[PDB]
Amino acid sequence: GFAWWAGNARLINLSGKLLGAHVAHAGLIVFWAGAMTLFELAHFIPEKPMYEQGLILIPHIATLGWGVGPGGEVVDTFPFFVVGVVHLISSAVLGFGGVYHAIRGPETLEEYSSFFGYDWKDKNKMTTILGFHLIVLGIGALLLVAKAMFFGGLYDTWAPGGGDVRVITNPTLDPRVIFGYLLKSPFGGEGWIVSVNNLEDVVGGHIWIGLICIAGGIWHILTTPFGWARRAFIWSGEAYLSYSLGALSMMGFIATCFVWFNNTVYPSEFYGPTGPEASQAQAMTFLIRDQKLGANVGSAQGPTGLGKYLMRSPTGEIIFGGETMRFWDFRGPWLEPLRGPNGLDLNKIKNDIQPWQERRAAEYMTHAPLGSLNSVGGVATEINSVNFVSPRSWLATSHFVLAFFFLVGHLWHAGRARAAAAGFEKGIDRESEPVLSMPSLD
Amino acid sequence: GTTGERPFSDIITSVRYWVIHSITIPALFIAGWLFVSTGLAYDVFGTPRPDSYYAQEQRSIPLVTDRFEAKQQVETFLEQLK
Amino acid sequence: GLPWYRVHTVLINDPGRLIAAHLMHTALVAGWAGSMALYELATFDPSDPV
Amino acid sequence: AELTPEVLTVPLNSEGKTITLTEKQYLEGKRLFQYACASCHVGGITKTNPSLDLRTETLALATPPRDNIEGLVDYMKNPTTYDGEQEIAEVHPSLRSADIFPKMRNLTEKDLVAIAGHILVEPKILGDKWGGGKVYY
Amino acid sequence: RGWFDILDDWLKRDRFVFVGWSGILLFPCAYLALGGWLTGTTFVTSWYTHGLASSYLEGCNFLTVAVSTPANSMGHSLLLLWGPEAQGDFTRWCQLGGLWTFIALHGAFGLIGFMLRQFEIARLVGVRPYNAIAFSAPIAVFVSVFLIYPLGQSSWFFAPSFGVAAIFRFLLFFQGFHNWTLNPFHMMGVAGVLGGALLCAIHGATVENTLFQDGEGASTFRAFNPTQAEETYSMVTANRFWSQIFGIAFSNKRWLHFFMLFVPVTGLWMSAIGVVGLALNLRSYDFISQEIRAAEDPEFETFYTKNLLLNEGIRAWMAPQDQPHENFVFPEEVLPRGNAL
Amino acid sequence: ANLWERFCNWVTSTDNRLYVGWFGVIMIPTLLAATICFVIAFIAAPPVDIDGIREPVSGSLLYGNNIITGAVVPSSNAIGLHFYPIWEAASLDEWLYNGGPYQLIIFHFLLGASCYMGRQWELSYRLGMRPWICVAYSAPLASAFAVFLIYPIGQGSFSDGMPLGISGTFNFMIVFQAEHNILMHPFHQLGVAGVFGGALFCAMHGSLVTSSLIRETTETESANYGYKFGQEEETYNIVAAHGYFGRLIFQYASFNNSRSLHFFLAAWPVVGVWFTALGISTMAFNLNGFNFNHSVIDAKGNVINTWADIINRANLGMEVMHERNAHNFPLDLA
Ligand code: CLA
Ligand code: CLA
Ligand code: CLA
Ligand code: CLA
Ligand code: CLA
Ligand SMILES: CC1=C(/C=C/C(C)=C/C=C/C(C)=C/C=C/C=C(C)/C=C/C=C(C)/C=C/C2=C(C)CCCC2(C)C)C(C)(C)CCC1
Ligand SMILES: CC1=C(/C=C/C(C)=C/C=C/C(C)=C/C=C/C=C(C)/C=C/C=C(C)/C=C/C2=C(C)CCCC2(C)C)C(C)(C)CCC1
Ligand SMILES: CC1=C(/C=C/C(C)=C/C=C/C(C)=C/C=C/C=C(C)/C=C/C=C(C)/C=C/C2=C(C)CCCC2(C)C)C(C)(C)CCC1
Ligand SMILES: CC1=C(/C=C/C(C)=C/C=C/C(C)=C/C=C/C=C(C)/C=C/C=C(C)/C=C/C2=C(C)CCCC2(C)C)C(C)(C)CCC1
Ligand code: OEY
Ligand SMILES: [Cl-]
Ligand SMILES: [Cl-]
Ligand SMILES: [Fe+2]
Repeated sequence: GFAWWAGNARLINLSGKLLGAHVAHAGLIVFWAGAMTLFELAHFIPEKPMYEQGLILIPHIATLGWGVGPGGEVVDTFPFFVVGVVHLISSAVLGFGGVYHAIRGPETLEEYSSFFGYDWKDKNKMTTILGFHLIVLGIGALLLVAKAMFFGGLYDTWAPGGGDVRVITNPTLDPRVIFGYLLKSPFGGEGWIVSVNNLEDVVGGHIWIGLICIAGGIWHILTTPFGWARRAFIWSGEAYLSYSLGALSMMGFIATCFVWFNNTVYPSEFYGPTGPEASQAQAMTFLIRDQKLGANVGSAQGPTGLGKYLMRSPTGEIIFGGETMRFWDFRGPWLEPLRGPNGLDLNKIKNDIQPWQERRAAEYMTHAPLGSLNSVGGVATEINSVNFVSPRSWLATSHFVLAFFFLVGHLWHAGRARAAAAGFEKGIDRESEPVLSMPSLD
Repeated sequence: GTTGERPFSDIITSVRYWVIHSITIPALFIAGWLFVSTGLAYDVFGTPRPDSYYAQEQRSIPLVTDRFEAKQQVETFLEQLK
Repeated sequence: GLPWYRVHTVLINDPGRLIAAHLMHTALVAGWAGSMALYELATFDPSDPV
Repeated sequence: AELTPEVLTVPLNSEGKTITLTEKQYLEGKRLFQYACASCHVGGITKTNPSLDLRTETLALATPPRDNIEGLVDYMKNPTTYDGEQEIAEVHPSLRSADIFPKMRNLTEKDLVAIAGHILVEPKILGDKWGGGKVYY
Repeated sequence: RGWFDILDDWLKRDRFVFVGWSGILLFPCAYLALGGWLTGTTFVTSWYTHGLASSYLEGCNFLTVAVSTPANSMGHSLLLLWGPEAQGDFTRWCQLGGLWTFIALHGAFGLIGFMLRQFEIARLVGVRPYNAIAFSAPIAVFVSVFLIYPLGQSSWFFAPSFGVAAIFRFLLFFQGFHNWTLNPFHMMGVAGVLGGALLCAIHGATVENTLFQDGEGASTFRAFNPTQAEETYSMVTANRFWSQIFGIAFSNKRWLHFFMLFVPVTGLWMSAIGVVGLALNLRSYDFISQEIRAAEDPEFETFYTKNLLLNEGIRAWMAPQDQPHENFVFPEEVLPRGNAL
Repeated sequence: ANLWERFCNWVTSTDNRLYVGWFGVIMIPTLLAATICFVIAFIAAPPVDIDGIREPVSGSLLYGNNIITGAVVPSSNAIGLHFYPIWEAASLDEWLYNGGPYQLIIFHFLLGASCYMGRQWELSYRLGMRPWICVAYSAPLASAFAVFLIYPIGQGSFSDGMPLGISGTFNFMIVFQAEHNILMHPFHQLGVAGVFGGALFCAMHGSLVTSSLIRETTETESANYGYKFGQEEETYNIVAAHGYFGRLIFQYASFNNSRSLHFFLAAWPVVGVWFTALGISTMAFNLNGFNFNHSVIDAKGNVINTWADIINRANLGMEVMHERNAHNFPLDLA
């Protein structure tokens, strides 16, 4: 029925060749994660910040606490090697399984075993496979907790003294905090869950998520869908694909904003400064320089009449001036020591800016996530010399693009699933065209 | 539904086709290569070599400013480098 | 019937009324010239050609 | 036009002496300047303090004069403000501050001479474009 | 049975590539326009006319190579190989911009050739010549932009150069100098091109989603026979869908397909007229009433006044390098600049 | 006969002159809210401090604008990405100075258009159609999401979203070119290929069908009366069109299958506009068009300009002029 270019649709009702397709494709994933880490480590120079080197995987490993010490300095590269090799090796085993089940294995599973066999329309079996995978994911989330609490901790950009690897002993359990984030506006100064800003809340939320996932896994093993759910959904392989494409799209969008705004679970030590951070850093940089020359930065009126260096947010908080007035919700470890209760504190500004904060401000203003597709750093009008594009832009853009096509894929397969379920996905039956049996509109 | 020429799919799967075209195709690629590696393409077309956009201490474009003396102006400029 | 953009095709085989139309066009064009000159004369200042 | 020994001949010190660099040293230096300095100093300006640039005329009015190989090598070791009144290694890269600016760790003495030589040669090649900013892009 | 009729027979034979009488104009000119551009983009500088590198030989990539226009000093010279400027020297001709006129003029005659081909093939096969008529829009754009426009100005220098990024610079020149986006002939052109793409997508989508089921396969392409009499999609169901979705829908398959011809062809023709005006610097640059208010009232600001400041930046910052024959020298202090930047 | 079932039956009825549906239940109110606010503000709103510098910009007809220069002006940079509903303002006067209508209009609009896309899926199901017209519309919807939501998210402020005005649109695209160089970005180039190409294929397909209409009328009547709505037979001769177009190019460059032809007509512009929408959306995070500034240098090291450098001169002129009172520091980092 299907053409070569829709050829994978021929696997819909071949559980054995479809198991192979999935497992072989999971091998490609593990393979990429493996090769790419080794490629990054082969290219890694430790005296250069990670974000001057096009690294996206090594920062993920560092953030988990491996390889790094105080301030994000890399101290031991062997955990990066290990993570790549193990992934790499494990892909051969998935690849082996994958081509075995796609080529030589039982083409359908149901004849060989009633446990592994499935029919898409079996609501109990489908909720049972969903149950198993929910548990697996619950376990995965708890592995993050175990690492944070019993196997070294995690990197904490907020730890006093430049940031450091820190073990997490009082995870947040209070559901008001954890589920409070889920209820926060996604808008400015609020951030929905992208505002999470300390590792205690990260680890606590993962305990919850692992329990909820294990409980739901068990729930879905032990139940079958209720009749309101049975009548609400399409129950077909393509329909389940469409639901998951919807979900991954949503998640891709979320991850986009997370790597763009969050500097806790994407430490700027590793990923480079966020857009807001770098903009705030510039205002800081010139406040520092001009004050050193004698400028009274609190009393300097800028051309518009707003403060040149310092003004008020719309709720009163003292903030950086210029266009970065838009970025006053930014919070970061190099800047919070200057915040008092009314926003930025003028006596702290006048007396207590340290050199490390001057360096960090200068470093981040000159490493903002602006650059060209061919990796010329900076604003579009800058000349060639600096080969830099922030990992934050590479990860934000790439995952925006993927998220968008999966929403398109969600629409594609959802509408097709609906039409196939009612039986007109192949077109209109000339002998029974529904419009010809309706009254006309006028 | 054909006009009588030999089908392409038939020609480019044929041993004779590839016997002729494994000589011709590299021969042309090599010729065009030599057009550039020899430096001939510079001289045919008038294109400045990396060292002859400017005279040594000169930062002025040698811009053609005359319609009918144009030819002579270009030549004057080329002297300013030899 | 005829669309709006074809009303004048009724002259294609009517040399009489074709000439009638060409006369009316010619009338309007010469009318224009005369009206345009008179308007320019009523507004022209002739007192400084420099 | 080309990269001749005249272009590559820059002052060694304030006494009057000259060193003549090679094409190798020049391309070496350009490359290390991109590695260690262009994030702030692309094109001979200074992003984080645009009032101070790398134009030869600006360097010659620095205290310690910096329009020679020695001035510049020295600055890369023990930088000072423009009037020479205060050492600024804590906020500017240099070998003295290579703990806090790790990129300076693997710079040999000859790397410093190349970098310094690129700085003095480039304005002879690009003129006003070196240190002039976007007006000359 | 004379030589003319024998030659007619031979030109109009049914072969893989139809020739026709129109092929005698078409094929040489098409091929020389194409050959010139590839030749020049590979080997030929713009140093002497523009101060620009512009070939692969010189280091340019696909986006920056161009066959650039001749120097402003050439005026509107035909710049014939054998003409008074190049005097037959092929090399000089290339350095003076001879390939620009060569490409423009052969391209012009090739476009005539192509439209005559559309007429010639249409007559032989027995169809109406609406595809030829439609092709007048591209011809108007080409002649108005590449020929009329620079003929109204000082020289060929200000026509577009044949290159990706050179055309980008043409786009920005017209914004800064002509405020071309403010021109309603351009606006009608935009509506026609974006209307065209809309109609393209929405008609293709409608048909593919009102298909009749005419075979049994999940791929519905196989269930069309190119000689079936029956429509392959339901006009009635498409019309009901858009009627209830959008309020109105097509009911006449002929008007629909005529409308698809009409929308983009008209838009291009409209933009062509705007460009004819810009040949004479007859722009829609300004709104007089806004300028009178803004001059007298320094608190009055619109998006209209904000875009003219942008145009003023464009002119002052790009003109010295884009118009090198003028020897503009603008000190740092005369350049218009906002605060800080 | 159950009351809710009756309501569910009118909502989803295919006999309503305009289909409502469940998506329509969100679409109708949200689009009326956005429309009514837009019309009122376009006529009568007072000047808005778009860049947060107390430099209000007049957008409406009553404050000295015409149709071409008028706009509903984006909300203040002081607000950034903060949510500014009416009830968060001390007074409607405050809300108006600070740009609150722009937020009301664009959020209702994006919602309502999203539902517009759902509504297209939904009526197709009720009529027994194939489902994908809404995938086509997702190209323009994505493009609207990019200029009104995604780009403001990446840059940190709705003050950099596209104005709801004709000249405001131009301001938006000029400043975009200076800060991103969209022209040198490949996803915009596919957008141009998508839109030029779609206009081309629009004209071709329209000219090819019109060329090959079967004679059904006299010279005195519109050829269009030769098609009767709902007739079974095709109204043109696709073999005559294919025979014409195949000869104009060559045989195998011309479609003989009407289904492939119309799918191709759908796919080309939809895909090119997907890309251009994704280009705006990725330049939202500053992954900009190619930069070849000073890429060609001579043997001494002189810069040898290219057309890319002339582009850069123009871009520089837009950069230094835009929002001329809004920058205090040398880099325009957002
Ligand atoms: C988990 C993800 C997922 C899964 C399992 C499927 C599964 C399926 N899809 Mg859906 N699809 C998805 C995501 C997914 N899709 C997304 C995200 C979109 C939107 C982009 C679509 C849009 C879509 C359409 C339009 C159709 C399907 C169809 C199908 C079926 C057959 C597909 C096939 O044979 O591909 C065969 C694979 C190819 C022909 C190759 C694809 C080439 C891609 C486009 C190029 C990408 C290149 C990349 C960008 C970089 C290249 C670098 C270079 C060096 C090579 C199958 C059931 C078909 C269907 O309805 O069947 C029921 C169908 O018509 N898919
Ligand atoms: C991740 C991508 C992916 C995966 C996993 C699959 C997997 C599969 N496809 Mg799809 N497919 C894909 C992409 C993919 N496809 C794309 C892009 C297209 C468009 C061209 C198609 C088009 C397509 C069609 C048209 C059909 C399939 C079919 C199938 C199945 C049977 C293939 C078969 O008979 O092998 C025959 C092929 C071989 C025997 C060649 C050998 C290939 C081997 C596996 C390469 C392995 C090399 C590797 C280095 C070995 C490592 C070994 C070591 C680990 C021990 C299989 C499960 C078929 C199906 O559904 O059957 C009913 C079918 O009809 N696919
Ligand atoms: C999700 C993936 C998946 C699924 C659902 C199946 C399902 C199946 N396989 Mg396949 N297979 C897979 C992956 C998978 N396999 C992989 C990865 C490989 C390569 C290692 C193979 C190689 C393979 C062969 C060679 C054969 C099967 C066979 C079978 C069938 C019987 C399995 C059984 O009872 O064995 C008994 C089960 C066990 C002894 C399970 C012991 C515990 C496992 C090994 C570890 C689980 C730990 C953890 C979850 C994952 C690993 C840790 C890692 C992540 C670090 C069944 C249909 C047989 C068949 O159908 O042939 C006719 C058969 O001969 N499989
Ligand atoms: C992969 C995850 C996953 C998936 C696919 C499913 C799938 C399913 N579940 Mg299970 N479930 C899971 C995880 C999952 N579950 C976990 C972890 C738990 C434990 C809490 C449960 C607990 C659970 C129960 C108790 C029940 C189901 C039921 C069902 C079925 C109907 C789903 C439905 O109508 O919801 C669609 C959603 C709604 C109808 C309500 C919308 C509510 C959300 C919160 C609105 C917010 C959306 C917003 C825009 C996004 C932001 C989030 C916000 C909170 C901030 C379906 C088979 C039902 C069933 O038939 O059970 C046998 C049922 O009664 N599930
Ligand atoms: C000498 C010039 C001339 C003459 C005598 C004709 C004569 C004719 N044309 Mg042709 N035509 C011409 C120039 C000419 N045309 C030009 C320059 C164009 C391109 C714009 C066309 C494009 C054209 C098309 C596309 C069509 C014709 C058609 C026709 C026929 C029917 C016209 C009709 O009923 O209009 C009726 C028109 C009106 C009732 C109102 C039109 C008003 C227009 C829109 C604007 C106002 C004009 C203004 C008042 C006065 C002109 C000022 C200035 C131009 C001098 C008729 C034989 C039609 C045909 O072939 O039918 C078989 C047809 O479809 N013509
Ligand atoms: C089915 C199918 C398919 C697919 C397939 C797949 C997807 C595959 C898989 C496969 C795989 C997925 C593979 C993998 C493999 C791997 C391997 C085999 C590994 C090995 C490794 C090694 C050897 C290592 C070593 C080392 C070390 C240890 C250290 C470091 C260095 C080195 C690296 C050397 C296709 C579509 C084509 C077709 C159809 C069918
Ligand atoms: C980890 C973590 C955390 C936590 C979190 C959590 C806890 C989460 C949750 C989550 C959740 C809990 C989610 C939810 C979701 C939901 C959803 C997403 C839903 C959906 C729905 C839908 C989709 C539906 C549909 C429908 C309708 C509406 C109608 C009927 C039909 C249907 C069914 C189709 C935190 C942040 C603290 C921190 C960091 C980390
Ligand atoms: C009867 C008679 C008489 C009288 C006569 C007369 C009184 C005449 C008049 C006439 C005239 C008094 C006429 C005039 C005409 C005019 C015209 C014919 C006009 C035209 C117009 C046009 C067509 C326009 C168009 C347009 C517009 C409106 C806008 C802009 C564009 C254009 C230009 C296109 C006499 C005593 C001798 C004798 C007896 C008889
Ligand atoms: C001007 C002239 C002339 C003419 C010449 C000619 C005629 C030439 C030709 C030439 C030619 C005829 C050339 C060609 C060239 C070509 C090329 C250079 C190509 C390239 C291509 C490529 C690069 C592609 C690639 C690709 C891609 C990218 C994607 C897909 C795939 C492909 C493969 C397509 C004569 C002699 C009369 C003399 C006077 C002057
Ligand atoms: O581009 Mn230039 O960058 Ca985005 O902000 Mn800084 O300036 Mn301003 O307000 Mn709208 O615009
Ligand atoms: Cl502006
Ligand atoms: Cl600022
Ligand atoms: Fe059609």
